[PDB]
Amino acid sequence: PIEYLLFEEPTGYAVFKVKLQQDDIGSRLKEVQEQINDFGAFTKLIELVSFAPFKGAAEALENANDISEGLVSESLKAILDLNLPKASSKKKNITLAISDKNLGPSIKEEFPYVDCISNELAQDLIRGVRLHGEKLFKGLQSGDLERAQLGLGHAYSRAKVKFSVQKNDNHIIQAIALLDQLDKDINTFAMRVKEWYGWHFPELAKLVPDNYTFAKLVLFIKDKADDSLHDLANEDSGIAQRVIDNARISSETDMENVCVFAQRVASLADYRRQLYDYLCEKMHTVAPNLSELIGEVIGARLISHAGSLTNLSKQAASTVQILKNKGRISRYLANKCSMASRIDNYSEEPSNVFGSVLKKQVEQRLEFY
Amino acid sequence: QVLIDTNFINFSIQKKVDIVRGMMDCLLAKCNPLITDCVMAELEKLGPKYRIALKLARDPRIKRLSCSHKGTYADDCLVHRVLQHKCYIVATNDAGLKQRIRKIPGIPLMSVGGHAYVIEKLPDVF
Amino acid sequence: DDNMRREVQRDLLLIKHRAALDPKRHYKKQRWEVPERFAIGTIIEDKSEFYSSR
Amino acid sequence: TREEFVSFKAHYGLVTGLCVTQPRFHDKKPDLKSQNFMLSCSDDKTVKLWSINVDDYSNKNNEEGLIRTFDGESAFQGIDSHRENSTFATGGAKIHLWDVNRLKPVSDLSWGADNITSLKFNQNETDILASTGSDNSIVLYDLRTNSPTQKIVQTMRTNAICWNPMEAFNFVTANEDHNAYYYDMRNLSRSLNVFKDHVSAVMDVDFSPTGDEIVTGSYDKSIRIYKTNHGHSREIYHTKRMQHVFQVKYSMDSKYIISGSDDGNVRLWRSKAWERSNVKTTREKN
Amino acid sequence: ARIILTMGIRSKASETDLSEILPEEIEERVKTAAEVSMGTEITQTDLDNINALAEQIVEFAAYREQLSNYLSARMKAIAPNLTQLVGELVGARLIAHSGSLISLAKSPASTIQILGAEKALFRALKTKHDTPKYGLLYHASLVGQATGKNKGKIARVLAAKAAVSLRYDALAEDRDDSGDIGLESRAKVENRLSQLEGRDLRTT
Amino acid sequence: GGAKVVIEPHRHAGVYIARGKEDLLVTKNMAPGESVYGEKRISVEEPVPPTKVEYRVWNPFRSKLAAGIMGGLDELFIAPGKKVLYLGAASGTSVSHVSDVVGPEGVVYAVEFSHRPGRELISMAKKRPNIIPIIEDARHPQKYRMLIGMVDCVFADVAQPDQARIIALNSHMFLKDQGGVVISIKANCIDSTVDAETVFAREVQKLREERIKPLEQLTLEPYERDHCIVVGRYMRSGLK
Amino acid sequence: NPKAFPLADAALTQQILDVVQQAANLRQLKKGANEATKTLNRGISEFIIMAADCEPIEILLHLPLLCEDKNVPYVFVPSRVALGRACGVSRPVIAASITTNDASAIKTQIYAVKDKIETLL
RNA sequence: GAGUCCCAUAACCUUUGUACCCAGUGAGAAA
RNA sequence: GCGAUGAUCACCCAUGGGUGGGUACAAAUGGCAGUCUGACAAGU
RNA sequence: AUCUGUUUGGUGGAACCUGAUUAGAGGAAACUCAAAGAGUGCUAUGGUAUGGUGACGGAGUGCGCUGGUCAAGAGUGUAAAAGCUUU
Ligand SMILES: [Zn+2]
Repeated sequence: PIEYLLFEEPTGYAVFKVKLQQDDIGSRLKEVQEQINDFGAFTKLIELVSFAPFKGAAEALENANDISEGLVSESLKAILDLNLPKASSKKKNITLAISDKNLGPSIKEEFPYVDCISNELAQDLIRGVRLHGEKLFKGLQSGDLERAQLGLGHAYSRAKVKFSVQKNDNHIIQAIALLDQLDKDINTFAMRVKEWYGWHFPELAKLVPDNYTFAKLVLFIKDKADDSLHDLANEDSGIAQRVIDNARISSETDMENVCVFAQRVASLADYRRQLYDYLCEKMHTVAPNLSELIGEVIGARLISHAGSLTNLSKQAASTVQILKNKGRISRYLANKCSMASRIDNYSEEPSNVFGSVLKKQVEQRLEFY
Repeated sequence: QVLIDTNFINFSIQKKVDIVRGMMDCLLAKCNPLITDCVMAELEKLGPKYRIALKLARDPRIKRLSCSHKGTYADDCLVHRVLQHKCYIVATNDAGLKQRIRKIPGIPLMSVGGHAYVIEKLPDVF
Repeated sequence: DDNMRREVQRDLLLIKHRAALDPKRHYKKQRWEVPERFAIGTIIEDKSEFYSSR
Repeated sequence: TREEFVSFKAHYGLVTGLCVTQPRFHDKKPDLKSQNFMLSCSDDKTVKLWSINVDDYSNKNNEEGLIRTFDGESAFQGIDSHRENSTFATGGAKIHLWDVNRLKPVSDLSWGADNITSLKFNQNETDILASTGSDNSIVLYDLRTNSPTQKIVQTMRTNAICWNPMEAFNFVTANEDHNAYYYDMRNLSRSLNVFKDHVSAVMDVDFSPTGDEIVTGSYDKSIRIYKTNHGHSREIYHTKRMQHVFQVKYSMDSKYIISGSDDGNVRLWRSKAWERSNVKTTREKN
Repeated sequence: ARIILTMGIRSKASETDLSEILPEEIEERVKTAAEVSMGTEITQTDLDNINALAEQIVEFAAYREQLSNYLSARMKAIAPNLTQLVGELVGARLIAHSGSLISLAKSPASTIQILGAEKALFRALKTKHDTPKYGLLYHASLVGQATGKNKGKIARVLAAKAAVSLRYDALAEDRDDSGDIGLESRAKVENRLSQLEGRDLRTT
Repeated sequence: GGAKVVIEPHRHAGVYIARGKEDLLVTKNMAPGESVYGEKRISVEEPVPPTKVEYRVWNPFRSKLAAGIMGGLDELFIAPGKKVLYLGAASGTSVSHVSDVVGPEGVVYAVEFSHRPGRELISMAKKRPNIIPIIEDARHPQKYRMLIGMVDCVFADVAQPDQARIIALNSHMFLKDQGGVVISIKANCIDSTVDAETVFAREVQKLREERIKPLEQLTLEPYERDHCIVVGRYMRSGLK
Repeated sequence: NPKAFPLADAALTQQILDVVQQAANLRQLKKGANEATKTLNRGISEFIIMAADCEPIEILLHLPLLCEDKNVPYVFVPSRVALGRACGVSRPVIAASITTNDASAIKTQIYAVKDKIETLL
């Protein structure tokens, strides 16, 4: 007698009622072993009486950990106390079929009138309801069971390994791989801005060569002016007002358009150095020893070209591409930097002190020469 | 480890050789003798004349394998499981099985000859 | 299509007659007729190791 | 799984009887959800009681064998346990009654000084014993009166008895002229059936738990299943490998038949040969 | 970008809704994927850079569509009959392909037909094969309306009328920037496209 | 290194051969644009313009399953729509190749017990969404019986002496009937007192005792000394 | 569980250090952390010994991940000074590796130590 | 009549300007 | 007051220059490199 | 080149010989008509079919049943116990 069946699953708990017992003595035979594959005969054995779904992925992860380490959770207590009849504790307990021989003791600790069975009969009843799944439940659950399985497997694994998204080096991979892209984008866009303003006067790109400073000053100068007080951010500003007096190049709609283009260049220019500050901060919280040793942008490009903090860590020290005496300080800094990246990757929440010591060692080595 | 068959057991009892002690002083090594379920089926099918042979094959020192096929043809089972794996000595006295086993290479063959066991295709016996 | 088979029709002949390109290479005996669906692709050696397969 | 929980070198001679118990100790409490109990008598003058670790419930988590050793002065030949109240009975040179607490027989219940070859307790009206003695005798005992009740002498020797589990006063004897006899306890002057189709001495008999058919293994190396109202064999099971079937039981499913032969093997059979054990849809069941 | 600027987080998505983005049928899919997902939970210090990138590419597309407005304006003020015939960005990459507007105007209509497909053209001339028929003019809306071999046919008639309108635009002096010659040429191409989409090679 | 190969479909579905002057076992790339363990890649331009899709070289000296494929196995059960339960997903080395052989419509459950390999498994399963990483001991399948349901093939690259019990437990829980059981047996890690043929014969006997019918074994000798792949199917009723 | 987890006790430590000294005499020992990771990614290594008391510990904890990837036994000796002294060099070493060789006169000893540290691990 | 949507919106070569060069090894080094 | 947490390992002058081979980036109204056909077709 | 005549590739397919097949060998079309095979899908669910032929149903009562608690009995144990067992 195997009277009830408890199937745990990511969407919730299910209590089934066993209608017909399968054979005990003929349980290894061919027809008994493939009646759990045929669905038309498995539905003669198993009937669903209850399904308590979870409150969400949080309670799903809680009950996944409790089922994993063999404990009865509160939702288990609720559904078992709803479904199982108040049998005696000394004479003919009610029989629940589980799949976990160390979850059984936790069930009898809470309900002493329940004896729990997980032997081969309960095992193949359980794998019958696992094999059929969504067909037994008659349509009563929200959410596809495999989609909840993907979510619960990823959540369980990240919990079990303590996956932190603060010390997640893919952020600094994508940050520096995007920062190089917008380096060349601000470069080519301000080159075209300088080209389109080159026939308004071709000396602003001679006095003010930096792309952002040129673009922000030409975003507000559109004419002659004189009144050269708020154009110092003043020898270069005085020379620029002198050149505006001696203007020596040649609209309205085109000039409005190149104003929109220079505003685009300014927006790219202050999204860069927001990103740079972000990745220096993320590099201090992800790789503090590397950034103490060779700097945040250099360590960022180092772990980008390595592919991950783990790949830079597990790489050999003689095979690190960092960027005579000048020839062998590269090798010294390489193997100290590999050491620092190993410290920084495999320590769990790192300090800065070993990056400090290795910086002291490499400055002692370079000052020795 | 040595796979026995039925005429090897019958010739062992007819020549008064113990199985594990005859194997040990033939090879000068520690032997594990194996009765497959088809060899055991053949000894049981031999009838009540061979009760002595059947309950000498029932011996805790003789371990026993579990063949998974239909029928009880021990020569087919021994040939298949020896040419699959080449980690077996075949102890037999059937002329046909002796010819099969000594035609497949790398398989030593043991047989009751005289008053003790002999071994042929094992090149390290002394 | 035949329009692309008429562009890669020569190196498929080279792969068919691999065995007589180098006098020291000596492949194992297959026939290798031209497969019905193929694709011509270029090896990306990455930016990790230099100078060896580069 | 067709595999032994445990084996036991129990005695030195033949283990001549064994049965199973739920031992009602009045100091300990029997743990029947994780231990099974079998006791067994042999010709080396011992009855031994063993416990078995059983994986059938997963409630718990253990000192398996030989919890006690009853001791007689002469050999034993049969044993059967009462289905309550800690009691069993052993036949041998004389038939004794025992309980699992005391290390000595409670009572000797022997008709005369003629030995006893077999024993069965009743299954309902559990206090009625029956026994086969080697003077071709079948004796009934009652345990209210703590005494024998009535015996009959037949032509040849009764090898075994089994009581009808559904009729409580009928039993079947299996004896050495090659047939079985269905007897009423209230009138032993006539058998109420004879099951005839064996050709050598019938070694063991057993009832279906439905009480509707019997199984009957004999010294010709074959077993036979009989409908209880007919008197000839409904079915014969044989095998070239099976020799001299000495023990037959009818499993509590009423669907399989366990036979123990004397080459060593214990074999399962279907009681209905053409019947498969899958669950059936209503079209194939109809 | 607009949806991650709107919500940010998955539980935030569970409490918010949106209809101005992601129209009316992907909402249940994003809500179900918000409820069950193999995705982690981000922090605020990198949600801030995610939001900065999202507003960055939103403003990028704003600049894209306003540059397209500028291109449409300069094109319909420089060569407006080509805009009325083949469209703004198609005529724009015609002019940008051939260099100057006068250098495109002094080219025959067959060149304006095959103008984009030079490598196919010159391989199909330097071995004796069949030349292309579409070129850069394949992405005109009229050739989009045609179907079969008559998109080669109206690529030809569209290049002829586009040569007419284009050299009118480049060589006129009393031009009015009003689309008149391009519009009558487009009416000619449209009723020609009608009369060769009305025929059918089946037999009725 | 910058050369050109021709990609050709293998006999096995989902895996390919790149013929050059040395031919390569090759799989499609599920996460295009990066390598996972430093293997080389092949980028084809298949024909809206054509798209650059790419392929990854499967290294038989760093993958027992690739050593089995290119030694010649009559039937892998890892197939392009299937579910594979990888046991002993020791890093993302072979699990990536099994993952993109199985494809976007199939699932690979990568079970591993150590934690730094688990961290690399999760960071690889981000860019390969068809990998469910399960950080748990495979000797107790009940501890993750809630996360996996009804796999089609089990692959076992565990290197423990209780291998056959681990394989049997995971198969009886999650494998379906007549599903695939691919085992990589390492003789020296099972036990080194006996020879390799003795331990392979014992492991095959253990599999058929746990009712997994072996179809095929391969020694995979030029890539690994004293290894084996045993391919069986989970018969569940009637190995006979 | 510490980071340097599968540490050996004193008898296993001295067995390990004796076979390390003999392999260092027989030119079968590659000593040092980056030589050890070089021979580990090359595949010529039978087991790696890390010392569990160097001044950082992640400096050699990079190696258990490599050993796990390639299924190589790894064991933690509790003295870098004694490990260097066994290696036969005049400095402490923090990691060493026994390279594979079949013309090696200590193959039985190396296999016995491999079995002991693998049943430990 | 007629091979572009399969990068003439491209590829390669040449020249001109800008920044560099001409990994493994594995116990020595210094006096 | 060392070290395995790593020692070590193209042409011309009495740190500095002269001359060029490869690397990337960008440019070129530099090159390859040359802008299809030409009178019928559809319907009744 | 009114030199050359080998190779590669296409076209062609005599004689002999070998193998297979034979109301000669095919091909194209489909919201065509039939004959069969394999796999997959679908709650595919009466272990003996509704709560009830006024012979019935509902309400209530009485008997029956379940669980824990307490008390009593009895066994066992013991100096006394305690404890444990009790269809
Ligand atoms: Zn066999």
